[PDB]
Amino acid sequence: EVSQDLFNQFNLFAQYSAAAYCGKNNDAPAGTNITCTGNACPEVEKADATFLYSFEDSGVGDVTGFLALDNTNKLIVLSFRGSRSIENWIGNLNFDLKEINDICSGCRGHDGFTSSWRSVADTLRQKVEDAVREHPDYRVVFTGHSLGGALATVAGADLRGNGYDIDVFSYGAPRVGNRAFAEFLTVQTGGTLYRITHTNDIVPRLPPREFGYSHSSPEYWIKSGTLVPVTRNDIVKIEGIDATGGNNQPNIPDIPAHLWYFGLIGTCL
Amino acid sequence: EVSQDLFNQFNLFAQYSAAAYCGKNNDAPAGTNITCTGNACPEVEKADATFLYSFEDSGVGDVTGFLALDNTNKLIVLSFRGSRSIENWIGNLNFDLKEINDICSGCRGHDGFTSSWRSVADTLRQKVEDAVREHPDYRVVFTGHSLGGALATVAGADLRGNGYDIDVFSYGAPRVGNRAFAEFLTVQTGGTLYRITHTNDIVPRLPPREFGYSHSSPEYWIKSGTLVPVTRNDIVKIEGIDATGGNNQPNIPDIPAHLWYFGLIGTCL
Ligand SMILES: *[C@@H]1O[C@H](CO)[C@@H](O)[C@H](O)[C@H]1NC(C)=O
Ligand SMILES: *[C@@H]1O[C@H](CO)[C@@H](O)[C@H](O)[C@H]1NC(C)=O
Ligand SMILES: CCOC(=O)CC(C)=O
Repeated sequence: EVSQDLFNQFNLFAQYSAAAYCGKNNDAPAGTNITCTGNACPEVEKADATFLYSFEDSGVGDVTGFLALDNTNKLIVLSFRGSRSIENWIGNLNFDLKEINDICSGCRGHDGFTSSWRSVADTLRQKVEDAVREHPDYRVVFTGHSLGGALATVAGADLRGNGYDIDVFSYGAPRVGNRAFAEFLTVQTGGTLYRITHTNDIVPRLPPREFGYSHSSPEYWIKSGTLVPVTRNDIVKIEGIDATGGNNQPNIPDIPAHLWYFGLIGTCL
Repeated sequence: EVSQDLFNQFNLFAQYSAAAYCGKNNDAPAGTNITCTGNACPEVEKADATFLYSFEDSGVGDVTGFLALDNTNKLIVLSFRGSRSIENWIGNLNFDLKEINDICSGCRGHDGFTSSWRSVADTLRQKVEDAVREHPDYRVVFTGHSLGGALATVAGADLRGNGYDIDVFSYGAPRVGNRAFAEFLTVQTGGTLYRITHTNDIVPRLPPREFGYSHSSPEYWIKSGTLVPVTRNDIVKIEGIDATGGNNQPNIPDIPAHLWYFGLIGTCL
């Protein structure tokens, strides 16, 4: 169990993550009103949420998402969509760690992700800062599903400590680095990271710990089944880097579980 | 609003339909249990249900589905899969009728449906009859979603009146023919036919009345949101051939609402 307020927060951002796939904005003009096909993001629509900046396949990592202004909830939101073929993306997924100490002393992160964000980070970091200035009392949030989960975490750890707090809600995001980094994201100030996992989902389990990867604490694990609705009594906050008894169990994984984070995600109807 | 019992029957066959897709049926040993991936058919798995005859691309219209024995609910189920790609299927839908007086007089049903069914009625009726025999007490039920529900209203009135009753549960099925044929199913006996519709489902709106098509009565219409759970109150009964109030209203049909009958259907996570 977690608070209702936190539950609402998790649901709302699982929907922002989702919109990264099912909103019709691949080229949509900044200013339009955010919407999704297949009831993928209702709480998002209900709100006065508009696009500020949309974006596709950006630079070296082929990165997509959008930057929104939510006047109802007073949010500046940056969303990272995941792969358009998550089953693939999973099979192609190397476990290569590149070092990154510009971010943190000794921290070893995934080569792939880190490389992709770093190659876009400026053109965007400016864009957030822009709105933070435009709306100083608005909370800045980054969110993402699967891959997009991985990114927003990175972009998160990488942009805080600059003036405004940056919150991060990742859904079924994979490991991003070594026990150093795990710790950096576990304690780091200037924001809070909400790492949400569903059941056995197969991504929060890769790359493996065998390969030097570790998971930051804590973990909000959704116990409810795939396709089952989520209540605040179905989430267990799991404490301690790489704790078990959450998503991280020795049991057999699943790929659908990935696509069910408080609703349909990583795919559009 | 339906009774709790009917609801359970609706949910059960909605899942047997999904199972025509998300099961790992293909051709697998007769006598093997039934299971679906992505929690597409929990209630079916929950039942002591096994395959009796699987078929992949049988005859003229590459007909696909399976014949199941359910000792828990005492059923002989014949589930008809819909198209492998429902967008391309809707798109290329051919609208030509063809007589089928040997089902009923002055009866013209969609050409390709009737023709695909026809090819198999002999290999199929033979399996049903075979199972009806061992399990005389068991209730025979035909079910399906989309092109699958269609093929099941047509093997429906064709194989009816032959000793055993045949119930038909259809999930967002298209019109299967001309009005002489509409009126028939509406009041044939030795088997009720529950035609089910979800909000603005695009498929039960084809072919259109314009091309000489009629929908039978009554209509069980789920009016709850796409990806919302269904309660007993979200189902409304709709009488009158080609009546309106359920799915057959004048507003934009949605393809997504076609994929949500109680549980994700016509697509597998
Ligand atoms: C944008 O949303 C507002 C409600 O917040 C609505 O009044 C307005 O008509 C919408 N405009 C567009 C283009 O969607
Ligand atoms: C299949 O289900 C039946 C009854 O539900 C059970 O007796 C049998 O052991 C099961 N077999 C497998 C492989 O699940
Ligand atoms: C098991 C296959 O699932 C997927 O890859 C889902 C998707 C469209 O991304």
